[PDB]
Amino acid sequence: QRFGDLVFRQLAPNVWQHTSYLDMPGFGAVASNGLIVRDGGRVLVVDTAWTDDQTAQILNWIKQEINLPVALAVVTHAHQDKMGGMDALHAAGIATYANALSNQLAPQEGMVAAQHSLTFAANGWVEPATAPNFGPLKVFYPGPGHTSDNITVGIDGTDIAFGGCLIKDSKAKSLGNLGDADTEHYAASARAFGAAFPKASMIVMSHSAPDSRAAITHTARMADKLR
Repeated sequence: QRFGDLVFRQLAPNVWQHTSYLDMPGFGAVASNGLIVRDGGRVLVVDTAWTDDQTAQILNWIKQEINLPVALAVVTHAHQDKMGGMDALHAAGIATYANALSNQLAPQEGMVAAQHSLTFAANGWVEPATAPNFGPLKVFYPGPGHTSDNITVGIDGTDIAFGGCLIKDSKAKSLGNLGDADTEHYAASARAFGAAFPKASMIVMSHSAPDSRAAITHTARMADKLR
């Protein structure tokens, strides 16, 4: 339609969460979150919706609500929830980025790859040459947890960090879908995320409402029971 079926919640003066819902037989209405970030006179987008239509809606909300050009998007992992609307971005002329491993996994997940691949220093930090002018966006790769390619981003100046599918809600009873999980490293990855963004007080979840640092702690402890 025109942004009418996605939820957009203000999370900081310059940050908003986009939530869209899957409509697929055999599935419930499943929420997926990404972020929208105003960085001065430009917007940056973390993730897409399930479909191009939902993703197009996000662009419209930006256009109506913010009215600043959309400079880039990053996708945090390869699956329908975050990568589904890739082509909506390219159709719009938006430069997209993903972990190299993600772009390579996109086809086997039935998704279109981002235009550009991110490579990471052994630090776990993205190579500034592969992610030019990301501004406040700070991109960390903790290693394999929930999936092999899961990346996470921090938002400078807000004390918000986005954990992807990595961090589950502090009320989570399980780690969920351990199909692409890495049994051995999942606890260390979770904790490395926490050290990576030591100041962030709000942890945006992939599916649920934003949480505190306790979710990080909860996750790691659940993953200790994997080994």
